[PDB]
Amino acid sequence: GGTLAIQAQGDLTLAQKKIVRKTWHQLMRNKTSFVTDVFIRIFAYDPSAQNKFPQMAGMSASQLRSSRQMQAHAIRVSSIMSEYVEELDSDILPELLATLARTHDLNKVGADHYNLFAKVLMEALQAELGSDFNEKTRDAWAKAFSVVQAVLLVKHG
Ligand code: HEM
Repeated sequence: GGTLAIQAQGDLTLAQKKIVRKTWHQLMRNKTSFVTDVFIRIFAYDPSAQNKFPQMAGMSASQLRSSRQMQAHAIRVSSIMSEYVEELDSDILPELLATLARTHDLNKVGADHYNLFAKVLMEALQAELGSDFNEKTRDAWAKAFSVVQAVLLVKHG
């Protein structure tokens, strides 16, 4: 696999950068439990995604929302996300995603879990922005999702 491996150079055009940080912060700011609520949706649409987290597999949304493991996974998504959104520096991505990638591959979380995540956050963004989710917003975000997508999973040993 791993065509072109790691390179990336100057990733997104500045206008895409301006709009992906602004919107991530709009959402983070205005919707307090945003990231957990994204996970609580993924599990509705894809019940096996619940199963990759063995212990909580089989719980209802209300006792899903108060799980030490759910909350801790969610703020960890939250911090990797805010770390990148700070500068959208394409190549501090390699060390950021490095352990994530290994533990995800160990619990068999892959490509259709990342895809799903992207769909559900895309949705959240649109519920937030309204009619002013005018397509630069969608493109910049997909491009961001591609930069990130490009260098994910396994070389786990
Ligand atoms: C952009 C999305 C995501 C990010 C950045 C992310 C990040 C992380 C992080 C920080 C870890 C732990 C790494 C460590 O211990 O050093 C982790 C673990 C885990 N995550 Fe994710 N996650 C994401 C998406 C998902 C999705 C969508 C699933 C499953 C449908 C998932 C399932 C798990 C599982 C099962 C663990 C368990 C603990 C472990 O073995 O480390 N994650 N994730």
